[PDB]
Amino acid sequence: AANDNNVEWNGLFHDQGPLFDNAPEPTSTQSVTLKLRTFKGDITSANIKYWDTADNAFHWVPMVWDSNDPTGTFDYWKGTIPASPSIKYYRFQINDGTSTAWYNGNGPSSTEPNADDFYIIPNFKTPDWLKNGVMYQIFPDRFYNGDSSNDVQTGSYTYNGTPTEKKAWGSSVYADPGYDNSLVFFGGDLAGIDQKLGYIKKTLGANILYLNPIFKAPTNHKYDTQDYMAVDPAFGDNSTLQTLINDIHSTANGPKGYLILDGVFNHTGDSHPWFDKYNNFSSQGAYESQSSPWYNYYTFYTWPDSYASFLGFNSLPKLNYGNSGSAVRGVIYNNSNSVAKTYLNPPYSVDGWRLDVANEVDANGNNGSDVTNHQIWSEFRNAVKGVNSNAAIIGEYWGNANPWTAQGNQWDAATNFDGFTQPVSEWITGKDYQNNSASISTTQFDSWLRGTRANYPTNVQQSMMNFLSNHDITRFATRSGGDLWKTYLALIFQMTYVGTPTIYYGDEYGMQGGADPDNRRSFDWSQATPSNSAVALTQKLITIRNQYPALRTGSFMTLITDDTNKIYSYGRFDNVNRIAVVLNNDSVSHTVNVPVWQLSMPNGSTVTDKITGHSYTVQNGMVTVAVDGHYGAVLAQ
Ligand SMILES: [Ca+2]
Ligand SMILES: [Ca+2]
Ligand SMILES: [Ca+2]
Repeated sequence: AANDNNVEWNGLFHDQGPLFDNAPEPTSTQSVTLKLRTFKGDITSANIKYWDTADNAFHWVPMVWDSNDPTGTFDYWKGTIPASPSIKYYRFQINDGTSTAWYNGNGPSSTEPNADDFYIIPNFKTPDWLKNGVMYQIFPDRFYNGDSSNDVQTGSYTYNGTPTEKKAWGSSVYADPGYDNSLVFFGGDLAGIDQKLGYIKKTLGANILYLNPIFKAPTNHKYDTQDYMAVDPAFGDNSTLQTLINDIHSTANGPKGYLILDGVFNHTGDSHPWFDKYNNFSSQGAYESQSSPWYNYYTFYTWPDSYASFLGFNSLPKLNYGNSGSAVRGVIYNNSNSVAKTYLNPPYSVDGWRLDVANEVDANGNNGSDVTNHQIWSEFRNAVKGVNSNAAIIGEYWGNANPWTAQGNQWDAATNFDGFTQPVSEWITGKDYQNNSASISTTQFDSWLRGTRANYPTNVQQSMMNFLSNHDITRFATRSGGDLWKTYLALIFQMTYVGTPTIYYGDEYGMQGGADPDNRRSFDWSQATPSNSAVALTQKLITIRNQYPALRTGSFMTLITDDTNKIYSYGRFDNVNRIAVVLNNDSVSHTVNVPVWQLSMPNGSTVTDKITGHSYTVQNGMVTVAVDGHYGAVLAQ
């Protein structure tokens, strides 16, 4: 490069990883020093342009040359945004004589962008264990039956007229005639999770457990809460939960573990005593009496039979959050004995909440995504973080969750349907996550990923819950048509991408399943061994991620987007390590010249492919690696 009236886009880089930003989670008193990479000698001037929410105006910080990289290929220019409490957004203007380029969260642009600026959110922290962890999601009825004495039997009880049905382990999940899919039980429980912690924490190596709902409720899914303050008897009692938590937290059985519970706060079940539609309690619920102590916890259009409910399901009456200081806000999060605080305080001390349909939570029967919804989650954050600043808050939302994350006042992160599950599904399987036809190329995949990362502050990106499948979509292995190699590829991407890798129980061995309820099959402990190739790969990949901070909190740089050969390569890198991931999404093998010079891997240095164990030497800026179809290499130094 030279001063030639031309900014060379391929040399440009910035993100908020360690090489480029000295304070990615600054306080009010920490200034933010930013570095912008260019090719050596490429430019004449560069400027940081930042919007300051303190004065609703743009501010200009000229950059200065700072240094070269060790290979002598690049310059770094630097400038500092001053310390203050205010949220700020920034982009770069980059000039080489008569050539100008702009650069922000969406990368380079010839014209000045008006969206996707980088974020500075003073005093906003997401928990570092969440950024650095690997999560395992368990739907508790279907994982392991550690105690047969608590099992729901066929006809143990009835709910809204229908008796319960028990199934043998391994059998089909669908309800036989006279029964209901929501009242089918296999007997999985908290004792079972506890007894299989070795598998989770050592055989795989995941350090975060996320459970679907575990509180008293009549269904197998337990989103229709009857008692938030009791573990459902089928799963155990509150002492069983305490034991499970102690064993998760223990460092004597593997790494220190964390537990995230499913917080179902938009609605209760119709059998909750506050509502009590079937008269299961001597108290008078809102359905039973307009003088009920809890009458104003719900919203009636025509009392008693027409009320606000989740997706119009009469079994899920919607909670009325009212105004600040309301009794409902009290019982859910403000009170010390609230649902949220009870489990965060001793003697439970759980590590976070996954917020079910969190966008819907509101007052007056409204459907959220509004001022009141956001106010509620701001209060919720204060409540949660006041008890435990390292308790995680992850909201369920299927789109761009910017409105609940990018002011640093609400969630730490969200369920990454839009930025992970969907684009991974369409790239690898040619299906959307509901198993309908929707395919994207590699260039499209890369673009989709970048634009969705740019929706979020960096700490939030790093804390996103990144799952291949979950309890509300079709299984990845069904979308893949049973091709185990498509799972291998998906796992390698998952374990080296930005955000918390989250394994939906059984995805690590290739479990199949269509729509709900078929995405909740029981777990096979024989198929759950290193003899299954996907399980062995998962263990290896978790070990790799845990070895390299660059994979969890490093920069992300696209290296190759090859639509001909279906090769995607990207780098993860920080001050210590440089890692080039090379993915082959074709059905045939390809030999790839990986441009590791882009990560400043020096000529003559070596990398190891952590997938196979083979070593390679860097020559003329390149590493040449052969990659099987639907597979990948993780070239680390
Ligand atoms: Ca130039
Ligand atoms: Ca059981
Ligand atoms: Ca009653």
